[PDB]
Amino acid sequence: MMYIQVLGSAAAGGFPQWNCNCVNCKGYRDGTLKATARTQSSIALSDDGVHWILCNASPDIRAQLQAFAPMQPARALRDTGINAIVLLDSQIDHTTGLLSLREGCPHQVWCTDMVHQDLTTGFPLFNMLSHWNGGLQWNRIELEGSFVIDACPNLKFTPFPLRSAAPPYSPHRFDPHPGDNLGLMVEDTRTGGKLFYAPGLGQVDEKLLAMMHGADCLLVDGTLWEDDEMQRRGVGTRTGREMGHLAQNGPGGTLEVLDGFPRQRKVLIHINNTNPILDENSPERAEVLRRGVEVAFDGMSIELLEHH
Amino acid sequence: MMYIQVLGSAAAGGFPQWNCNCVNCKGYRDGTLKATARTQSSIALSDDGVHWILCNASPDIRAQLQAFAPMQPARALRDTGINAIVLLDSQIDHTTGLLSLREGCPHQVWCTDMVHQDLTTGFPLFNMLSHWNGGLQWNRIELEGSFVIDACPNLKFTPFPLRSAAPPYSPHRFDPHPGDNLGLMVEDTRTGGKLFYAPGLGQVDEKLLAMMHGADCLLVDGTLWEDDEMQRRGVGTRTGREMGHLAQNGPGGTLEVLDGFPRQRKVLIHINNTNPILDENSPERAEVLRRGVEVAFDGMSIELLEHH
Ligand SMILES: N[C@H](CSc1cc(C[C@H](N)C(=O)O)cc(O)c1O)C(=O)O
Ligand SMILES: N[C@H](CSc1cc(C[C@H](N)C(=O)O)cc(O)c1O)C(=O)O
Ligand SMILES: [Cl-]
Ligand SMILES: [Cl-]
Ligand SMILES: [Zn+2]
Ligand SMILES: [Zn+2]
Ligand SMILES: [Zn+2]
Ligand SMILES: [Zn+2]
Repeated sequence: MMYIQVLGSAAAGGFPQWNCNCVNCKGYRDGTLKATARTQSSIALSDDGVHWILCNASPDIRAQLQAFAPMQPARALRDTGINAIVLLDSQIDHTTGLLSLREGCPHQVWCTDMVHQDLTTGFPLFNMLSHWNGGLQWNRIELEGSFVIDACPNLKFTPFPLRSAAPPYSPHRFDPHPGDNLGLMVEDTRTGGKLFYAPGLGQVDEKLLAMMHGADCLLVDGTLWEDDEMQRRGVGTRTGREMGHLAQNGPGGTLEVLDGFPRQRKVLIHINNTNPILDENSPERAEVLRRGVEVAFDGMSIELLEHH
Repeated sequence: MMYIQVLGSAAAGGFPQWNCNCVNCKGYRDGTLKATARTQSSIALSDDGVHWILCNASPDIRAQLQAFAPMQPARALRDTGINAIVLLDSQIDHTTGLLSLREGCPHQVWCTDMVHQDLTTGFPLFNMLSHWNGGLQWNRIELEGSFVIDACPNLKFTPFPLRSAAPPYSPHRFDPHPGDNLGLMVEDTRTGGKLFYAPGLGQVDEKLLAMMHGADCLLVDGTLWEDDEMQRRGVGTRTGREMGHLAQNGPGGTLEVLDGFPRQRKVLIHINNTNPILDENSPERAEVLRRGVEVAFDGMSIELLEHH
């Protein structure tokens, strides 16, 4: 049994976003719209329900840990359910949670060489935190093969590179390298059950679709409904392809890509505050449900039972 | 009229703290104890109720902004009630909130030279954030005299140095300099009303007590009830004087110091998860109330009306 807990399902500045009065965010604050609050994206994995591996540490990590009881097993005066942390990139959105875990160092942190480089220079989390009882102990993620974290010995991680787009603070932001962005294949080796996790997904080649058909659950990038959704909402000009996020709709969007996967469970995660699929009455939400695609929400539990 | 809004009243890792099962934190989670959740310490100041100055940007800033309606005035598609940020030190606990405000740059940030130095080297917030549309625009806090932030032209800030203890990541952590830690005197120049704000207070000389008697409201360090409260709770060994926090109780504690101030409104803020004053039934809470001292809580509004 593989447990997947959605601690956060939003992109970005969460939902609602602190400085945003778009139709979704103002509608949620006004109470005029049927949608649920969401913290920034992060999931937790386990093979036994007691030892958990965090994927990305969002700035909302304090409220996310508190909302999920297994994160506090209460086995000592100081304790946590977090046994390791995996990072998929070095973005601020996906890493600042680590600053809120220093009362509990050391932590095993798994990340590639590129991300480790960002996190010792432009955003030197590893350097800052080594001053708290050992800080973060780096475990390198190699760009080929697999790894296993002792705390969950039945989970086999197989990362796959995505389109390198290093963060704006990165010393190598103009010089993208493989290792900047990862998606994760996760296998319960007791059952063959396979999770495909890609919350940041900019494009889909055919090596990727081959991975995805060997998987039972697809937990994928859903930040934007339209590639120019920021412009459509009046909140900015950056495009989906500029951010490395493939929109749901249109030619080559994730919904059309996902029509090739009727076997798999399909879940959209990492959803931006502008996306109409957050409006539970939107026609965009209704179409997503027609296509057999779920919309992740804070608190969602996904149990991976067996292989199809 | 000076408005003081308590966005967060806790020290530390908030209350409850993510990894703590002390009597307070487990008691709150178990539902066995009468206490209210608290985010990490931060207040917001205003002279008109519309333009707000943030004092310290805690890691909980997203939930704190959302909980206080004037932080979203909804005057445009992107908007915020934050018009400036003042930092009293460079600690991670009091600054990581800035990483969650990058969708809204530029921000005017006021801080001393020492803190600016920390925030461009050991924890380079200013460098990281300058990649988001101008980032943080530094306004130096001088170690003498006063300053005024245009957005609240009737608030006069007069900082006073406290015992220099630079943070553990600081390149100068073993070499403390004046400018590392500030307390704030805040004056409504229309009325003479004066707030004395010192959430981190390690000792009390007589220059300080002279400041405090010219003030109407004392909003002061309340993190620890006893100097060795960590040891008494089983959660660690660092002492109150090691952290630069003067306990409430005992010879020279803040309660004995505050007996000399019966005129002033007195509020304890920045309270650690271990402190029994969070237990609303504790005898420590009852004594605090007897002495005419209030316990700050998330959401507390303090209106400074006039000068005594
Ligand atoms: N610091 C950058 C931020 S880019 C980014 C932007 C958005 C859109 C944003 N929420 C909005 O509505 O104004 C959503 C995201 O998920 C992002 O990641 C990085 O991530 O490198
Ligand atoms: N990163 C350091 C952290 S020291 C600090 C420690 C505590 C005690 C802590 N909460 C606990 O119960 O385990 C409370 C605080 O308010 C602190 O500031 C800094 O602040 O320089
Ligand atoms: Cl980033
Ligand atoms: Cl610190
Ligand atoms: Zn994100
Ligand atoms: Zn919005
Ligand atoms: Zn603090
Ligand atoms: Zn506690």
